[PDB]
Amino acid sequence: PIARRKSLQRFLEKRKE
Amino acid sequence: PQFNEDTLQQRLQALIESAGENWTYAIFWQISHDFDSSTGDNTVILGWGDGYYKGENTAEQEHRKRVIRELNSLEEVTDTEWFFLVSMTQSFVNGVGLPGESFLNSRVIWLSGSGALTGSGCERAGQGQIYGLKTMVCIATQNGVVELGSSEVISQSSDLMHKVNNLFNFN
Repeated sequence: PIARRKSLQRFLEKRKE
Repeated sequence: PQFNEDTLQQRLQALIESAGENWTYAIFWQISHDFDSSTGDNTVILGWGDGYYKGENTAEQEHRKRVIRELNSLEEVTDTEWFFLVSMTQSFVNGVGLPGESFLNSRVIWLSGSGALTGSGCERAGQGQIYGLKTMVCIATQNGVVELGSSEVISQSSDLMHKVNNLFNFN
């Protein structure tokens, strides 16, 4: 699910900070 | 002055970074269509469009941490992080649930305070409140439904409605 994929990606990456 | 999908994340971020109030996240619920062979109807469905999470027992924490790592593949995980996360797989038939009711009647549904969320008879409002939200907002746009949540009690401000109006599409 691409829309979920991108959000998930952005969420986890920002989570790292 | 006619926004498209390519700026959607930017506009969601602008919405709660420029906000005067302490919003925990914003979600955009995008419309899609689900054709049903059984009736022939092309029912509007609100599904995850994009989202922006701002933020602020051990078994549960193990499970959540485990889920995070699995998702990375394909330290505490807070209630509101989890709610944001879990929200990504939800969807709504037009007219049903907080986003679907918002979209069907082109409504602003502003739920401020725990009792407003638990008294709404709305399932997603109830879930939000369980994960510590105290305000939930849905605002219908031309392309779907903008949702805001916060762990604080936030009154509807004209500043916020103003920003919303400058960052999404309206008929």
